[PDB]
Amino acid sequence: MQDRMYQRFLRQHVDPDATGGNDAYCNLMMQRRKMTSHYCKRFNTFIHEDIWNIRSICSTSNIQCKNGQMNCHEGVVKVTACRETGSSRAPNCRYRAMASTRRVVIACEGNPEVPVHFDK
Repeated sequence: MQDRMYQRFLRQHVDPDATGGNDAYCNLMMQRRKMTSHYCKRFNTFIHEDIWNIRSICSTSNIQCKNGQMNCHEGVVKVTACRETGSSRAPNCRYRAMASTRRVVIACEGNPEVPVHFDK
């Protein structure tokens, strides 16, 4: 289940291919990665880095998670932040994109340590 969570993370948060994001990117991606299937997910972040580029953050120095756990790691990546427009209803969900290179923090579990949870 360490792994199955890792898969869930990849699905929900990783698109290496996409460069940056516009509004139509989100609309498409949120639907494709199965986050509008029933209800529109308020807010989601997509990381635009290669999968291995990311897993490498699990080998940067540890820091303390929001929840007090010590398995969090920080790094600087390109992302698209998808936030729900409000003028969206379900399941015809609609989003406003926000591209930026920014700091992120991810929990890493398992052996080897793989990313399983987005903290910030």
